[PDB]
Amino acid sequence: DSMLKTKQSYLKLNSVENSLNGFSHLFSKPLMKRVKKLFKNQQEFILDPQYEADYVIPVLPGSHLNVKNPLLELVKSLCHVMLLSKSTILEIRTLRKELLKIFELREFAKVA
Amino acid sequence: MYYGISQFSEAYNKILRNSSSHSSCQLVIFVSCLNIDALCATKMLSLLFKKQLVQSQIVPIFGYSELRRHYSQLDDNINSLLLVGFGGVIDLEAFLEIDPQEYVISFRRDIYVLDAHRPWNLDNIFGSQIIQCFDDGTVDDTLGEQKEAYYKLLRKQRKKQIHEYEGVLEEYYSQGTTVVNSISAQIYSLLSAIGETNLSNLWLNILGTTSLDIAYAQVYNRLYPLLQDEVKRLVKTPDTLTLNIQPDYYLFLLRHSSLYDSFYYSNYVNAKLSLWNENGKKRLHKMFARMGIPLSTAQETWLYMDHSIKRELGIIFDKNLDRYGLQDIIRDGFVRTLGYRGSISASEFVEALTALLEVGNSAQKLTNLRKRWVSNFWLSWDALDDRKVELLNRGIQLAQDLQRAIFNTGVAILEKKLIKHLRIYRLCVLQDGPDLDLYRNPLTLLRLGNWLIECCAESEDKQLLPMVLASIDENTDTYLVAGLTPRYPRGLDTIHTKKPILNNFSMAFQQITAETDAKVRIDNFESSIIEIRREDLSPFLEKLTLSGL
Repeated sequence: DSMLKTKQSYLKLNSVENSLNGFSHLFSKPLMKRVKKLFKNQQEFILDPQYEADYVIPVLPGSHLNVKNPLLELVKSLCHVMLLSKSTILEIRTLRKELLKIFELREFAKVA
Repeated sequence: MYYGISQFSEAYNKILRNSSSHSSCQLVIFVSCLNIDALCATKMLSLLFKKQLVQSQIVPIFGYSELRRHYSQLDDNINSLLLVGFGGVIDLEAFLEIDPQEYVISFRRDIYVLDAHRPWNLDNIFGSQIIQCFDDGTVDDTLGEQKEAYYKLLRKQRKKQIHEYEGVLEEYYSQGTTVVNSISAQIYSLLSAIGETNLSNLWLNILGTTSLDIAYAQVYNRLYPLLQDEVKRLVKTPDTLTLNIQPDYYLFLLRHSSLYDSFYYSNYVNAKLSLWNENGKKRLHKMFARMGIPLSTAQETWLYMDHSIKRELGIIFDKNLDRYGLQDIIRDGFVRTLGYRGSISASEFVEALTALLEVGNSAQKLTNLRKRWVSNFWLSWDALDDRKVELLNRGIQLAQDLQRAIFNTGVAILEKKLIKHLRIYRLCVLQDGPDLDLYRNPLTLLRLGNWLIECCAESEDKQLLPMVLASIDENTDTYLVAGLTPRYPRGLDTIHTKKPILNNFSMAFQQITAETDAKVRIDNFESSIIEIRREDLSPFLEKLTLSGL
């Protein structure tokens, strides 16, 4: 929805294309707060016995990745889908670094 | 108590009546590995049982799983079994599913548990006849009230007595783990009562007692006069053997390293003078200049060090240490000399033994590490006899190397300020660094923690908080977490020593693991040392923060 809004605004105004440039500015802070809340809740309710139902990793044919923290893969997918822009790469990289700063990880780690 | 101080001999006699045979092995001893006092007691028992030609076997064990498996392996032929260095704090019968009716005939077997930890399982004594221990003089006087409640707990208004008994039992429990007496001291008391004392036994008793100087100085100070009096009661010929009371200092290998390094690596001097930054080195140089020993002279071996200064070192220290406030470094120790070999002190010998234990030579790798540890224990045991000295010079040089490594890691920790000050307990994690593979040894981790807690105590902070230390073993992807008790400054009076500081980390860990399905492995004989998962460390940590310590 944000991408549609920014493209519509750019069109109404008239390897860079200002149709999309500047779309992550709409939801960065709410995303940061939501990621913080998710991390806190996962930290609190991961080793509980009755709350272990929703943290079970699904298994599907062709899967080969053994992973531990589901929130890491959530944010990794949410950032890799963003990283397909090929024109707003710097903004996406800055957002990815800010998200990774919530975890105690670094920018170029293999786990990230 | 089961076996009081005056009954030891009688129990010993029973052993003979059940073990003294011609062609049958009827005695097996299990020893708490990675412990010096247990090693000394085992050596004394081995000499005793080699005197009367009683056949025996010595088996090192590391974890409770090994204890259970080895006991399951044993045959009914073994009449007598010894458990030195552990077993006091847990109920063996529940652990070992012992049926008294299976071993009635009574006294089919006999298991003698000999441990020093003061909080011990009350049911283990007041419930079972098969299991028996040597009390140090605690059940008679301390437990005069708990035994009544246990005996009573072993018309509708009678629930008050049951409630009172339950409350008394709960009050007795929920106590921290401490040590109040020495196994080698108890064994030497038995030897003195029997009449087989000699110089080797006295030396082993001295080693066993002085092994506690780092952590249980109160016990050491309570026990020292007995050793002094016993040594008093008991031409340089190439076969002489001398045990004397010479002044000694809290110094690291004074007679085997240079005096400069001796002052540099000493934990007490480090704590008092802050040698991790440059002002400490400046103060040390001021100290040396004011004493008057040249910097080039102080950096030579103790053998070639100047004879006159070696003679007047006592007066130099007495006149110079007061200004810097190190007048607590001077104490009285034991020195052993044999012929023309040289002089060794008890502190130096125990440091050499500890370092030789440390360094020498998933589940599969853990088993390999544990068998390496038992092999190191056997090599350290072999190093005891007087016929080997290349197994002691190597230990001394390894002690020097290990102390260097510990200092190099601690200075980096104190630079980085990794010690996070929480509301209840301090915390520090060695996430990354050099030579971190050395710290897979719990005894090395305890050495590092002892230095850290001494440094923390020697400060202006007025907070006594437990410290948690953790490491990394990248091959297994597991954290090795050890809980550490706070310590008072060594220069303190006895009025503020009403009770030693207890350790609640074992209770906290067991409660958290019993109420939450964490992936830990609590099997070490030290109940305050656990192995936890890298992903499981944190939630666990918050749990420990939220649980009543």
